[PDB]
This record gives sequence, structure tokens and C-alpha cells, in this order.
Amino acid sequence: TQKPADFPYPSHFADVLGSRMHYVEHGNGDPLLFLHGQPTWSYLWRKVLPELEGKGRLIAVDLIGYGMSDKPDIPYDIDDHIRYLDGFIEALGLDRITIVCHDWGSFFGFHYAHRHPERIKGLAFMEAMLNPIPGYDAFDPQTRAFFQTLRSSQANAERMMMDENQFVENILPAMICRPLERQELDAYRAPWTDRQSRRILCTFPQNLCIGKEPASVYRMQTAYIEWLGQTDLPKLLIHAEPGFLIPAPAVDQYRQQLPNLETAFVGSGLHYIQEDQPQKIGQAIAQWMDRCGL
Amino acid sequence: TQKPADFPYPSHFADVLGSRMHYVEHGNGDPLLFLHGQPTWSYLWRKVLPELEGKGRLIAVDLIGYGMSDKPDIPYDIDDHIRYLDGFIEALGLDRITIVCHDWGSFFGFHYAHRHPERIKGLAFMEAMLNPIPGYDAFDPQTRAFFQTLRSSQANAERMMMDENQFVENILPAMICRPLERQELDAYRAPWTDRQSRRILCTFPQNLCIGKEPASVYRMQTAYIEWLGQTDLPKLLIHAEPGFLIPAPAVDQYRQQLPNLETAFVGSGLHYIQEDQPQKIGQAIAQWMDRCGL
Ligand code: NA
Ligand code: NA
Ligand code: NA
Ligand code: NA
Ligand code: NA
Ligand code: NA
Ligand code: NA
Ligand code: NA
Repeated sequence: TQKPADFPYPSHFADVLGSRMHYVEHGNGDPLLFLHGQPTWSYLWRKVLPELEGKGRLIAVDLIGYGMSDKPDIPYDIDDHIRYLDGFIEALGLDRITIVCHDWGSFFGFHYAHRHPERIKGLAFMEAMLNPIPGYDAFDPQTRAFFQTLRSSQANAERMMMDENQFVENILPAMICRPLERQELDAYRAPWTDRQSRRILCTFPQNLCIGKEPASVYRMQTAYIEWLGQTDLPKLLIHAEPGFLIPAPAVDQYRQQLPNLETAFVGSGLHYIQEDQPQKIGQAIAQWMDRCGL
Repeated sequence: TQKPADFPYPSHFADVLGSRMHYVEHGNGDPLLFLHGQPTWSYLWRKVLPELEGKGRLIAVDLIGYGMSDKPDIPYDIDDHIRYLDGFIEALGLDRITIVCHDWGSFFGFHYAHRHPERIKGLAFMEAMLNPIPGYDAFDPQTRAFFQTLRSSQANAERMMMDENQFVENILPAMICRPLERQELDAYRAPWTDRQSRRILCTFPQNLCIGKEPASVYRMQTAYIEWLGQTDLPKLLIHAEPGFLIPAPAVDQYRQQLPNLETAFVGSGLHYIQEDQPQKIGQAIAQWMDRCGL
């Protein structure tokens, strides 16, 4: 992957399970770990990070296979992603961690926090994987037919991702309210220029929990939600209108369901809200970490 | 003035300088003082207060001459409003105050807070008077025409306020996105049904600081903004899109200019944002008071 000229944070790499994972880093102190999802990378947070400079050690990591991380010769099943992100976090020896997470990055962050609660200081999340999606008819029409068709066969998934590159070229722009500049979209294309490598883009849409399927992802997500409902850890839910994974009424559900949950509304956004309201998102996290000067 | 049907807080009156000032009240603890501006009254906050019950002693006051307050035979210059609101606050012996303020209520609130900082616990404000308006070119052309014409002569100000009642009849509904129900508009009309009494409505738009005019208001506002820039008191700026006195780019400036400032975006609104997003406004204040240990 060629590093985009508009990503002004330094590239570092950690050795994890015989591969290298990329992350950008800024500052010192307790870590603020930023976790992206499908089909993005740490670039997604480039305009959010400036709002949090000086609030701790910013670490925005690319999941294995994504961004500027290596693409080892592996299936990129959910277990793979779990192992490699755990390996990353261990490789850096992170503790006292504030996770800032989105989409699959929230599945992984929440599952990590569930398994290592002692290592967490706080959880900030947006357009996250919280209560499982109960079925296709309760799922947002924006993507419902897209997911059904992709999930119906490996051939369909491969056509859609490898030949048509639909997640990058179509879904991503469609789930951002403002128009992307060409070099911004090019940044999202840049890890995925090779057709065969785009097989990797199949696995997240094949594994999104819908109607308890896949069953392993349903069990893990159900289990971290049960745990989230008991944890006293400070939580921040950043939300947009109309949103996607977290529409407006679901926001209020979480205020009641999750202890010590604060919220911040950032206005118009669908799924990749960092592209619509980065400054507001960053400032929401900053204000929440500052705790009114207490 | 008769109490509106949808204003469900009990009416009280304080004796201040030989007149009665109306206020509504709820609860106990450290006070939340709600301050309205032009051409409203405490009714403006009727749907905000329910979000804050149990968070302190809620006190929403009508400026002298406004709402259900008496209309004594006085000039109603800015100094008169200062003396009567000081007299109100003293009459109730309010201390450890969280001021929640809007438009001219913010001018009076901030001027009080600047002179008596030891009486203040926090400041929550929206569509407020912070940096003076730099010139008439800060308004869109319709609004600029309104102010210019009103300010050009006493006869124009009297026509517009006394004969046309334009602040109630036009500006008010124009600066709320949703349509007002008939009883809501009637509530705003009700203190101003008398033509002679509407002379009072001239003073605020004649004294709004625009391009350093008038000089008294420029001095006082410049002084309290300097003070706001230094105090660590908790502050909350609630804002809407596109807003009016505080448009989006100003919000961002205040984020950096004023210490310990939290922001809360409430979505669509112009000036009288209480009428568009009262629940969100109230909830934003509630969350910020909890964060701030208020
Ligand atoms: Na490897
Ligand atoms: Na949705
Ligand atoms: Na915010
Ligand atoms: Na009097
Ligand atoms: Na006093
Ligand atoms: Na206007
Ligand atoms: Na701020
Ligand atoms: Na600040």
C-alpha cells in the first residue's frame, strides 16, 4: 500500500505472528487505541486524531490484511483477526487502554475488553456492533439485499468483492453523506488494488451477525453485550442521524442498557461518520476524557 | 398575563424594587437559573425543565416588563434590566448557581457572573451573546434589513414593535424550524397584547451590540467575554444548525477560546432552539451537570 500524502502521522510497525501490522502513533501517556472496520484502515481516523493530540498516546492500527498492514497467506476468519489484534496489543504492551472503535473494530475492541477487563480505562464507540442484528427484515434496507446476495454463495461474495470491488467503490461512498474527494477514495482503494487480495474483503460481510448467523459471532457478541451491561467502565456513544448500525431509537436503548454511558450527537451521518463529522467526533472524545476538569 | 395551559410549573413572584417579577420553580438543591431574552419569557424553557427535575432547584424568571412580570413605568434601558435581575437574584438569595441562558438572558447572566463570580457554579448557554456582533454584514439580508430599519429611528422602532409587533409575530416564528401550535404562539403574544406596553420591545434591538454600537453594551460585553476566557467555571455551549447568533464556525472558536467548555450539538435550529430541540437541550444540560459533579 502506498501511504497517502494526506495522512500526517508517522508509520510504525509491530511484529505479530510472523507478520507486520501497521499503526500510526502520536504522543505519550496512556494509550488511546483506535480500531477501524470494513473496508477501511487507520486513515479513517486522520481528521479525528488532531482533536486528541496531547490527550494520551494515540495508536491507530490497521487490522491484519488491511491498510498498510501485511497480508499474510491466511483465511482472515474472525478468529484470525482476534489473534492478530491480541498479538498487536501484546506486542506494544498496552495497558490502561481507552479504545475508540467503529464497525468491526468495535466487535474486536469489545471482545478484547471482555477478555481483558483489567487492561481497559474506557470505551468510546460509534456505529458499533452492540445488540446483534435480529434478522434481515430488521436490518437497514441500504445494505440488506447486498448482504443477502453476498452471503448466498462464495461465488457471489467473490464476484462482488474481487471483480466488482463493491464495498470500496459503492458501499463506502454511499454511507458517507458528503462527497469524498478523489484522493480520499484513492486512500481507501490503495490497500485493495490487487484482485486476488480482495478475497479478504469477503470475510467481514460473510460474518456480520444477522439472525444469529454466523453462530460463533452471535455467541461472542451476545457474550460481550451481556458483559458490557454489567461493566462500570466509562462509555461514550457517539451517534449520527440517521446512522446505520445505530439508528436514533437504539441510542436511547443503550443509555438505559449500559452503565455509565454518555452520548454525543454529531449530526448528519450514515456509517463512516468520521468522514462527515471528524472534528465533532474528536472533540466529543476529548471532552469526555477531560471529565469537566475533574 | 394569563398562565398558558402547557406551562406546568407553579407561578411565584418576587418583590424587586417595588414590582413583582414572575418566576416558576421546581425542586431543591443548588439552583438552575434560566434566563430568557427577546421577546420571550420563562415559558420558553417549559419543555427543557422536565429533563432537569431532580438536578437542582429550577428557577425560570421573567425579565422586568416581560412574561408575567409587572410592567412598571420605567425606561427599560439595559441598566434597568441589570438592576432588576440583580434584585431578583438577591431577593431569592441564589448561590452556587448554574445559569442556563439565551440571547439577552445570556448578556445579563454573563454580566452578573462576571461581577459576582463567587456565586456561580456553572454556565450553560445557547444562541448567546459572546463576542460582540462585528457588523451588520454578519446577518443575512432579511435580518440585516430588520435591524437596520428598526435602529434607524425611534419612529421606525415604534412602528415595528408597537404597531406591527414584528418581534413576536415574525422574528419569533421565523427563527424556529417547526411550526408553533396556536396556543404556543398565543403564549408569546399574551404579554404584549397592549400597544403602549410594546414600547418596551424596542430597547433590546436598539441596544444589541453591532459594530461596537452602542458603546455601553460593547464595553460590558467585551469585559465579560474577557472574563469568560479566563475562568475555569464549567461551561456548556449548546448549538444548532445553522443557528443564528452562534453559527457553526463560531462554535469551534469558542471550543478553544473558553476554558472548560463542553459542546452539545442538538441538530436543526435557528435562534429559539428551545422550541425545536427541548428534550435534547435538557438532556445535554443534565449529562454535563453529572459530568461536572453539579
Ligand atoms: Na503471520
Ligand atoms: Na439503520
Ligand atoms: Na460533542
Ligand atoms: Na418597580
Ligand atoms: Na448579588
Ligand atoms: Na437570519
Ligand atoms: Na471544547
Ligand atoms: Na475549552
